[PDB]
Amino acid sequence: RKLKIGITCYPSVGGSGIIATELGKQLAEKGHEIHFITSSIPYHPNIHFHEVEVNQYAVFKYPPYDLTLASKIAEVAERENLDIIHAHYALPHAVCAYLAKQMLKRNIGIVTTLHGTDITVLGYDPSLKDLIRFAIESSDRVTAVSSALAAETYDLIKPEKKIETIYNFIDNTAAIKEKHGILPDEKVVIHVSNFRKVKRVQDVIRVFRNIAGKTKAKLLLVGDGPEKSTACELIRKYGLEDQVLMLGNQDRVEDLYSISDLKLLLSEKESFGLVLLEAMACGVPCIGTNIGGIPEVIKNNVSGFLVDVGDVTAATARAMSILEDEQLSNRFTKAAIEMLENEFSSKKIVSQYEQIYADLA
Amino acid sequence: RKLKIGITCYPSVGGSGIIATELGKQLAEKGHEIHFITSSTYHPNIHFHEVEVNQYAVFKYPPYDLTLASKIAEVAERENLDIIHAHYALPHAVCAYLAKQMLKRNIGIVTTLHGTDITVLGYDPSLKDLIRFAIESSDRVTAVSSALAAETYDLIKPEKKIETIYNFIKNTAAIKEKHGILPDEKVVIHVSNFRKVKRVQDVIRVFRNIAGKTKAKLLLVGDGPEKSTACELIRKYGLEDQVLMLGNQDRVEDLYSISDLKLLLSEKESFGLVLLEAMACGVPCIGTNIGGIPEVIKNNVSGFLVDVGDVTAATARAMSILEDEQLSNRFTKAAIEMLENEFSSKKIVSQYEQIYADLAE
Ligand SMILES: CC(=O)N[C@H]1[C@@H](O[C@@H](CC(=O)O)C(=O)O)O[C@H](CO)[C@@H](O)[C@@H]1O
Ligand SMILES: CC(=O)N[C@H]1[C@@H](O[C@@H](CC(=O)O)C(=O)O)O[C@H](CO)[C@@H](O)[C@@H]1O
Ligand SMILES: O=c1ccn([C@@H]2O[C@H](COP(=O)(O)O)[C@@H](O)[C@H]2O)c(=O)[nH]1
Repeated sequence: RKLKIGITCYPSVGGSGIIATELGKQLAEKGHEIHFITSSIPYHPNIHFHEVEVNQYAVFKYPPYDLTLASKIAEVAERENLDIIHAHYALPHAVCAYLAKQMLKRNIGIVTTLHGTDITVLGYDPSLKDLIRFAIESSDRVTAVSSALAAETYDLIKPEKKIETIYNFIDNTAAIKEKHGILPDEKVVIHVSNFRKVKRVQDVIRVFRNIAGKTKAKLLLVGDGPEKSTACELIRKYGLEDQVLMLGNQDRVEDLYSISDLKLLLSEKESFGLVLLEAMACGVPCIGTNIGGIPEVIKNNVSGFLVDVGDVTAATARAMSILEDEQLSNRFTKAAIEMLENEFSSKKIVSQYEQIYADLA
Repeated sequence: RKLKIGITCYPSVGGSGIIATELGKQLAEKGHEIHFITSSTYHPNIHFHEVEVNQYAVFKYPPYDLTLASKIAEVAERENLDIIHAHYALPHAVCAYLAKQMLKRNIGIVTTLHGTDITVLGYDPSLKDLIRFAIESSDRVTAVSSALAAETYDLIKPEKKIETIYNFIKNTAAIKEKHGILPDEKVVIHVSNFRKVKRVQDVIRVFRNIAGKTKAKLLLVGDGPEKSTACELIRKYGLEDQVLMLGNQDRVEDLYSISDLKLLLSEKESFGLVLLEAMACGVPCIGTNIGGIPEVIKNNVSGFLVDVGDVTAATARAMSILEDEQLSNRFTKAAIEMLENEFSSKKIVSQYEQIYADLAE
């Protein structure tokens, strides 16, 4: 049964944005009518974009994006007769969905997906606890991208609400290596992140120093963010400028995972770690920290390795085990691919979102 | 029975900011407990609570509406507020509504319209339903004039009673000396925010005719976007030496005290708080025949009213006042008795108190 589904999110912060957009693309492919309600964007015929323009109107001291977004949700809900609004993030989107629902004369189902950013915000301003709780409680169905995010939510927010785990999902290496001046005999390590402190790039670099000081190696650092200059400085301090490619942000990140032999994600906080799936899909074995959602993706000594937060020497050892032992590497990669094709497959995950919409319609 | 009353507003935009803070000052004196909740000597029963809006790398816009709602809820619960009194439908009534859906308690929401919601709506017609929802989700709604009540009903159509409750309110040789005004100059004053709706260009033209018929100074008091337009027009008519651009001011009372005539020739004006100030200081007023201005000025009794844009009639009215001391003192006397009756703080504060009393129990 074809539904009309509104989706309200920030179209791209890194991981979440990609997930919401991708999810909309896959529902479109299944014949559903999808209506993104977002800030202006720069596609399938069943996907439509509605833009929220915020103005100050010379009355408002701060631009009222929340209220403007609520308004626009309600307007679209009504004109297009939406069955669902799917909000990504409790704040602001789930509260806006709620406001839009109270404006509408019609009932409409609200689904909210927590990606982790409500926990982050709560760390900056714990007084938002009640508002986040309300937003969760006022949704019809609430999902989280990991069981560990869900548990953390229950712990800090304590809502009277079942939070269901629905995981994230994902959609010529000689030439690419050549483009990037990587030689046939260099081992390629990759790290993709938004360079925030919680990512601990400094740990990624200390591990890579250890690596490149044993075998011959190149590090691909992909992304941009606040701790970039901390990264460079540390690259220069250790003398690794020839051996590291600061690629900034990238498109064609699949090209970069395709040429890599090892993926490091050594975060102190991580609700899921979408970058792990992408590397797994490209047959790149992973080491991650044993926090947050990471151990729901990497199964230790089965699909990759897990290490303690900050444990550089343990991650080095794991890293070499993998870089030398082609047999270990291949068994990891193959175990990872099996996860992709079952638990993390877009077909299974899009159907779990879809079952929620049908429940509510 | 003393009550605990939260007040959410922008604490000194201009008129509304003055009203909301004086109202709280006056309720404090009668022994109510007043909690201002805003983005920021005083009576001991007045308390201030500040909201801090931050993005935290998560939000694209700082969510002031959501943070404000969250702070109202928090103060409401901690202090057992009986009442939240919001000034402006947007954002404050909606923030108060949100705070009230968050509270385990019931709380009375009082919303006062000042006319900004009409301004917002002219700029963005799609916010109609939101403004309507904000009005209908308040428990009681007031408006600063019957003209605003009526225009609100005609433009927004809320199913909600809007009650009219009005706004409420020496060594001149030294002052005139200080501003270089000589003893034989007539002084005309205009106090506004220099928005386009104030028609400062009509005030200046009228002044221009006056100044060609008698020795005159014009005090233009305040700041805003059309200030530079005003300046230019002054230059064009050659009046630089006859006009004082005082910019924003405190002790506006000093300036009224040296003035013989006040012009308010707006094309939109819900109430016109500046008329009451000028009346209290013994200055006769000419206003346009719109919005609330006629609820304040009685034509030929306590000032004159003219049509919007009618420079000829304003000039002729201005000359009749500046030439006839008898007329002027009759206007000024009559104006002052209106102030003691219709626009007294004792009367208006008690009207607000009665609303609060109806809502608490
Ligand atoms: C810090 C954190 O929890 N980040 C999660 C979070 O990342 C955020 C961005 C961020 O907060 O760094 C996002 O992409 O919206 O959600 C991702 C997608 O669901 C997860 O894969 C990330 O692990
Ligand atoms: C243009 C307009 O309607 N202004 C009203 C409005 O003024 C606004 C400022 C403005 O938008 O001009 C305010 O001060 O909040 O509210 C005042 C207080 O009730 C009224 O005296 C003004 O007449
Ligand atoms: O330069 C970059 C940095 C990050 N990403 C993408 O941002 C997302 C980060 O998700 P997560 O690891 O925060 O969950 C991934 O899809 C990743 O490929 C890029 O496309 N280019």
